Amino acid sequence: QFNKIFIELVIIVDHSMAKKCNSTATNTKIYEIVNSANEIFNPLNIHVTLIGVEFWCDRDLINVTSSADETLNSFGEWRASDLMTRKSHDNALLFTDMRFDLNTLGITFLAGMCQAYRSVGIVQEQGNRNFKTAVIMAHELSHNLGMYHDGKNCICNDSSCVMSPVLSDQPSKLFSNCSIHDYQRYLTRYKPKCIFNPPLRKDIVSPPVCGNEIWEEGEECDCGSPANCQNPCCDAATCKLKPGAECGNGLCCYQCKIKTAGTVCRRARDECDVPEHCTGQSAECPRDQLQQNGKPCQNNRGYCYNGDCPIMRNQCISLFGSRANVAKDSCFQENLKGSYYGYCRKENGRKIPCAPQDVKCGRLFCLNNSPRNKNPCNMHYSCMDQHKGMVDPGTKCEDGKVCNNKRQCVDVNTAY
Amino acid sequence: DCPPDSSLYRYFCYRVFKEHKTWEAAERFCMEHPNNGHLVSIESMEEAEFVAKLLSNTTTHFWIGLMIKDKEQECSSEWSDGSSVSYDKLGKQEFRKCFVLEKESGYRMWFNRNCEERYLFVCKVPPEC
Amino acid sequence: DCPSGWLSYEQHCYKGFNDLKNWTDAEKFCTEQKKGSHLVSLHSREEEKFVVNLISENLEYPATWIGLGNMWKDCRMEWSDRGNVKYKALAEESYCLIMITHEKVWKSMTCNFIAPVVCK
Ligand SMILES: *[C@@H]1O[C@H](CO)[C@@H](O[C@@H]2O[C@H](CO)[C@@H](O[C@@H]3O[C@H](CO[C@@H]4O[C@H](CO)[C@@H](O)[C@H](O)[C@@H]4O)[C@@H](O)[C@H](O)[C@@H]3O)[C@H](O)[C@H]2NC(C)=O)[C@H](O)[C@H]1NC(C)=O
Ligand SMILES: *[C@@H]1O[C@H](CO)[C@@H](O[C@@H]2O[C@H](CO)[C@@H](O)[C@H](O)[C@H]2NC(C)=O)[C@H](O)[C@H]1NC(C)=O
Ligand SMILES: CNC(=O)[C@H](Cc1c[nH]c2ccccc12)NC(=O)[C@@H](CC(=O)NO)CC(C)C
Ligand SMILES: *[C@@H]1O[C@H](CO)[C@@H](O)[C@H](O)[C@H]1NC(C)=O
Ligand SMILES: *[C@@H]1O[C@H](CO)[C@@H](O)[C@H](O)[C@H]1NC(C)=O
Ligand SMILES: [Ca+2]
Ligand SMILES: [Ca+2]
Ligand SMILES: [Ca+2]
Ligand SMILES: [Ca+2]
Ligand SMILES: [Ca+2]
Ligand SMILES: [Zn+2]
Repeated sequence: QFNKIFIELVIIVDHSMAKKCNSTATNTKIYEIVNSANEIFNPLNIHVTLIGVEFWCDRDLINVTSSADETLNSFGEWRASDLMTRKSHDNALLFTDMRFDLNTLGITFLAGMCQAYRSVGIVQEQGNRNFKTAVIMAHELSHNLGMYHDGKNCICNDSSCVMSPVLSDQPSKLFSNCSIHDYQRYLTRYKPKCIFNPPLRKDIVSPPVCGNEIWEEGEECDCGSPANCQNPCCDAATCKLKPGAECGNGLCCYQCKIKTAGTVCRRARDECDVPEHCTGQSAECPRDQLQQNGKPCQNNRGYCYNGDCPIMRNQCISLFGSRANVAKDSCFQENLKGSYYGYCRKENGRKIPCAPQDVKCGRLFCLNNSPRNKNPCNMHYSCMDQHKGMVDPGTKCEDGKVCNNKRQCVDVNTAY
Repeated sequence: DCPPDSSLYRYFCYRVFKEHKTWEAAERFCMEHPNNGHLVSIESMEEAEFVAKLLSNTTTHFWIGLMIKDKEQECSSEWSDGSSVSYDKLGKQEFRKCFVLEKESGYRMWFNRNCEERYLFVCKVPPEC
Repeated sequence: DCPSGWLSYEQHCYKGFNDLKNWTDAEKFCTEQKKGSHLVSLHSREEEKFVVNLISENLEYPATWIGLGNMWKDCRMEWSDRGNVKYKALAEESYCLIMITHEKVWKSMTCNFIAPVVCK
């Protein structure tokens, strides 16, 4: 099986769906879509926990065009510059009515989960066909977890699994042979750190649901469905504690008893993390907090950032292999041209050149030392995935400076 | 790669048009349908060789994308005696502030020409994706 | 007050020649003619119209090189794609300025050209 994974999701309802700005009805539809999504993700131990929902009743904060590719890109850059800065979350989806071209119903970035500019996705709401909408949400979030489309010989019991490149009228709720394997491959490669611990019950906004393997407010515990529950101290049905147990789930629960105060419930993963200890009053480990942003890391090879220590050399390796490294400054000068790949910020899809002081925050250039080469300024670019290839925000661009979430090489002290 | 109708050299694509336009027009035309496009820039001896081979491989003069800055006609030049350029009566149409490549020189020399003249050009566009 | 052959105006000395030669030769020439001499300079229509008549009276050809050469070779440049200009490959050819008597205006001509000189 797979390790329990939790996606702190924030949904955005654009002006289209925000027409009748009146919430209530919408949220009900949303909650049901989400819950439905989790029912689909169950066999993969993936749990999407809705910790937020925003409405664009006033205006559309970004131009939602008919081009799904264009809109996603714009959405991603917004989610990094606006949302992330305001609220903390893992992934973000934009629900719309918009009739995109080519008949597309949803779009996302490949293996983008956890990444600032690419942990986003678009989903066209299918009116009140909630479950058919859930499939789309699932189809995307999976693409975001390294899962590809079902090919020649990928099988499921419905003959039309979630990852089919074509949404059937009665979409399956089952993942494919190929998908399971693609996901497993995603985890051992990208090793996402932002999806291991769930959000405090306090912060989950979705109406509680018993058996969703998600300990929520009002629930005594939750080991999921009676079918696949192995929790000796929780009622697989009524989500109630068995005979003599203080807790059912939580990092501060052992042998079914609340751990004593002062006892560490969550160590520090890396140097950019701060441990958490049990209060002794609850089985739920206190809110996970990371090191102070800016704090040097990797022997001053970078500065902490929301838990990680981004370093240009590594990002080059992610893109071009073990034999790659950062190119010579000379290359980054290509970022002043505001070319199709050399730029910094984007305004209305329009690419804007970097000020000479922010060239180390635009497109990343690497010196892939792999034979057959002839270019000392390698860079990654795809018109369908332009953010990947740009310098990861948080990266150290100069001693005492780091790129913010807006393609600027600002001063660490001022960036945080 | 880009198989629209041009040659590929390190991330960019070079298309060659046979339409006679003025420098202003060419540049303006390079950045429209062939989006982001611009007039060929030549940033290295290697690229220089490339564009030449391209033009040679062709079946006149071509517009390079090089342009002049600073609102001074004479730029930074002064009279041969040393005095600055006080009085200036060089008609505008006498300026030769644009540059072209020509066969005679093997397409590897930058010659001055009136930006208003109409020559052939070569856009340096992005690749299809 | 200027030597023989040379005419005076304001505070300088002028002297026309028919020896047709390219801009550079015309310059190096003027210097060998007299310490501190260079192709004529013009800082006002007044001085200009003076050099004009000097030509009309002494010189046969209705024009002369004035004093500006290699006009657009050492300017501040940049490519239209906002890229920087590190690499240069400017042809050896270059433009120089000449003044025509009649229309009394300035024209650009390849410094290769052979024209009459008017020192100062
Ligand atoms: C303006 O006109 C002048 C002269 O009319 C041009 O200058 C001439 O430029 C050529 C190069 O294109 C020089 O040729 C070189 O000569 C050297 C040998 O040295 C020279 O030899 C000659 C006789 O052979 C002497 O009279 C000279 O004093 C000198 O010693 C040779 O080794 C090279 O291979 C090459 O052939 C030529 O010497 C030079 N003439 C002089 C002396 O001024 C000039 O290009 C032209 N400029 C413009 C504005 O177009
Ligand atoms: C998922 O299962 C299918 C079938 O169970 C696998 O496809 C088989 O691939 C072999 C390749 O030699 C074919 O000969 C079989 O005919 C295929 N099975 C049938 C009848 O569909 C597929 O490889 C599995 N997915 C992966 C790659 O893990
Ligand atoms: C009706 N709209 C759809 O569901 C179209 C259908 C479609 C794609 N190619 C076609 C060729 C012929 C007829 C229909 C289609 N598919 C999509 O939107 C899929 C887009 C995708 O690859 N998302 O990752 C995501 C979706 C599977 C959830
Ligand atoms: C796209 O949206 C932005 C606001 O985010 C707006 O300023 C811009 O004008 C829009 N595009 C056009 C051309 O209307
Ligand atoms: C361009 O040159 C290449 C080889 O350098 C050649 O294969 C090609 O045919 C030339 N272009 C054309 C269409 O003549
Ligand atoms: Ca499970
Ligand atoms: Ca998380
Ligand atoms: Ca629950
Ligand atoms: Ca922590
Ligand atoms: Ca001076
Ligand atoms: Zn898909």
